[PDB]
Amino acid sequence: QVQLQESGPGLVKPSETLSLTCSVSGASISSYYWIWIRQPAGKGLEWIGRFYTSGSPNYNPSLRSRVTMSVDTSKNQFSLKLTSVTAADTAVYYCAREEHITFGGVIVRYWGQGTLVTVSSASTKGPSVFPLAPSSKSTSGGTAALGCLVKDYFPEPVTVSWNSGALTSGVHTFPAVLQSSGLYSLSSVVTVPSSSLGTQTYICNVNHKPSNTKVDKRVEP
Amino acid sequence: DIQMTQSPATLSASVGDRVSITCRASQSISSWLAWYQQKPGKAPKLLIYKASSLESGVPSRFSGSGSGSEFTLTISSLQPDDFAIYYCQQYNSYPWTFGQGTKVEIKRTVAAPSVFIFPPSDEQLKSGTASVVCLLNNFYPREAKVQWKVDNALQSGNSQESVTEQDSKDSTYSLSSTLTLSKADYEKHKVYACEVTHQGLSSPVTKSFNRG
Amino acid sequence: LILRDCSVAGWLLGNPMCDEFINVPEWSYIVEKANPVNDLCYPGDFNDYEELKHLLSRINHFEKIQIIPKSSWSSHEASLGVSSACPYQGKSSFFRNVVWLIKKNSTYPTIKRSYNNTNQEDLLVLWGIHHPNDAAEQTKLYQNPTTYISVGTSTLNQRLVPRIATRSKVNGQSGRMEFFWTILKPNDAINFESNGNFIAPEYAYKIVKKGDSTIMKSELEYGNCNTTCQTPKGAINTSLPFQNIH
Amino acid sequence: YISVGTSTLNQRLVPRIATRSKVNGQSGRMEFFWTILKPNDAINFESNG
Ligand SMILES: *[C@@H]1O[C@H](CO)[C@@H](O[C@H]2O[C@H](CO)[C@@H](O[C@@H]3O[C@H](CO)[C@@H](O)[C@H](O)[C@@H]3O)[C@H](O)[C@H]2NC(C)=O)[C@H](O)[C@H]1NC(C)=O
Ligand SMILES: *[C@@H]1O[C@H](CO)[C@@H](O[C@H]2O[C@H](CO)[C@@H](O[C@@H]3O[C@H](CO)[C@@H](O)[C@H](O)[C@@H]3O)[C@H](O)[C@H]2NC(C)=O)[C@H](O)[C@H]1NC(C)=O
Repeated sequence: QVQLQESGPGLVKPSETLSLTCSVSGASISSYYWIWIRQPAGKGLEWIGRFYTSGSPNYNPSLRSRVTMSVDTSKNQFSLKLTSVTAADTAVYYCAREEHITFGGVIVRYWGQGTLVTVSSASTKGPSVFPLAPSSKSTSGGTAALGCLVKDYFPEPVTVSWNSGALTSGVHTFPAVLQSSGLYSLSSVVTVPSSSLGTQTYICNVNHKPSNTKVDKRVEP
Repeated sequence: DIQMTQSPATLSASVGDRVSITCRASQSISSWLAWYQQKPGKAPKLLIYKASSLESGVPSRFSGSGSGSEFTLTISSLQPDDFAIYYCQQYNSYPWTFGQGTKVEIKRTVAAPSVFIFPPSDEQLKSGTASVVCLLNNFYPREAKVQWKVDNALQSGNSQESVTEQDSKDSTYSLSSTLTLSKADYEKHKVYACEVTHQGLSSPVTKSFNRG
Repeated sequence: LILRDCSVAGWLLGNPMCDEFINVPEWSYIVEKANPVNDLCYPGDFNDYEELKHLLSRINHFEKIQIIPKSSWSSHEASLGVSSACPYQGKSSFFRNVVWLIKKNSTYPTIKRSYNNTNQEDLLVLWGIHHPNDAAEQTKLYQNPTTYISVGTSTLNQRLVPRIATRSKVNGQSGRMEFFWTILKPNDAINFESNGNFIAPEYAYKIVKKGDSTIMKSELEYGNCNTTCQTPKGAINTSLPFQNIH
Repeated sequence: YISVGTSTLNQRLVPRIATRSKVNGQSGRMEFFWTILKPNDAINFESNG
């Protein structure tokens, strides 16, 4: 049961540096190699580098000049530092565990979740959550839809969960749309039995990590 | 240093078909290739190592073959949860490299959407803007057209659509068409309507609300 | 009577699970198990639960009146408040005997409905109180806050007030529901007057037979023969004067 | 009025205004109540006076 999780600012002024920290639970960072990998937009994966507390590291030659990777045995922290970030360096970043040798060689079974680093001079702006009430009047057979619109947010990473993880079936959390303002807007929708509208309530937990906003809003007819 | 070229970077097959994805290499990798399944918005999940060794917990239907310069990932009975981008990797020599990935999608029975309209939120209205939303839910032919009629006045501008990726269970899609207007907020107009046009519908389905 | 994995409370309150016990046979020596799987689905407790159990020791058969008002009554409330808990074979449902009363058009007018069986047998009327987690929740179900529930019978009159407070999540719901019961005599009446938070009943039980029974708890399952002796451990055959079995 | 609101016990109490015998120079009395609050259990006090 090894767990990897990344922490990242979301925004890095261009021509400056990128600092990322992958915290590891369930393994001593002293006794494993660790990997940083990059994924811009929907494009392919790019392996950034490898490091080991007691072993010389190897970094991808495209990024070598800018990459430095360190380890903090006290807090089990795997670090990534990208000097002189360009616009191209805007990407999702993943940390992973380089397993010990097997008769299958070096394998990576354990991955992080990924943090999206955008590279902009723009300013962190928090979302605005507004409900999408159900038109109970609509016959719509026996089904009815609920929503939580999330508008005017500038760091793209935005997470939406319904009823604190209790609602998972029927949820369609749409992809971001970049508006003319330069700000993003998500819609999250849930199809529901029309019957359960009266007795059960419906809530949205929306957590814009870069702005540290966590607006939870109710959807009442 | 060593490139990894995959094929075809776009597939589509109904459930049960065999699928096979080829991955070629600038140099010989002997058997140091690995295959990954990246689902929508998730980390890659390692499918195959040593170019043939299935990792534990991967279904019997995945199978990797090849040595040297050409390699093949094969799915025996493509299932709905297999919708994903599939990648390929050299752990032969550094720097490590990946393929461009191939997106395996799923052909399905045609599904008619279910349409919903959402009027703008009063709180937003107080802020000084307004948004109406058409929700098209669970349709297979991703291709559909949604029109915005404002008292029978089509208005292409002030509208943005976004699409879900394929569901793992249904392999269906959903659309959100967001009409964003605030000229007199949405005053000067009594009715709003979505004209939704799709193959699963004999004649276009409009839905409409006249609140404001 | 076999109760498989249903509590007595569930069998009497009509829990969607084990609704296989609605056509009660005319005979009943309680075979209940300790900690049944399907009990009071929607988190709650039964007032004077063991007293009811003791009366059941005498009772041997029941008859659902199916006359207590009805779900059709929809004058002031909505008869459509099924819960995401109490799943019927995996389908969200609620106790059939009691009813999830809920405000109608953003308005929950106090209902002074009342019933007197005038039948020849006694009654086992059942009702409940919903203790919500938020006042907002209370308003969503009953726009009236700080509600009251008045039970007016010939012998017992108790006014009850719901305790609005978030508790632990059970079956996805931290709200609780108290279940009350009373024995309505033939020609005895019961008046219900509720501000809000009322779970009125729709069925009750006519005491068909009050013979001799017990609530022996036995994790054993039925096995088909028939003696003049029964114990939660088993059934005796020879007839000596004393017993060290149970 | 004095309202004690816990997860298990809710009791509303009203003071009995009445002169009694003088004890320690005071005929007023004070009732003392107690409850066991579980970890993660709450107690709401609402008092008129
Ligand atoms: C329905 O509930 C009544 C509520 O108390 C309950 O009380 C009844 O008590 C007896 C039982 O029927 C009735 O006495 C009546 O006497 C007249 C003689 O003038 C007869 O003609 C009549 O048939 C009846 O026996 C009470 O009048 C009645 N109380 C009421 C209605 O105020 C009863 O169980 C039941 N009501 C009736 C009429 O059966
Ligand atoms: C202070 O008093 C609360 C009053 O009931 C009491 O209830 C709490 O119950 C648990 C215990 O912490 C909380 O559950 C939470 O679950 C979220 C997951 O989304 C966690 O992030 C969070 O840390 C917590 O474990 C309830 O939320 C909470 N009830 C409330 C506050 O309504 C608790 O004893 C205590 N509150 C907390 C937050 O500890």
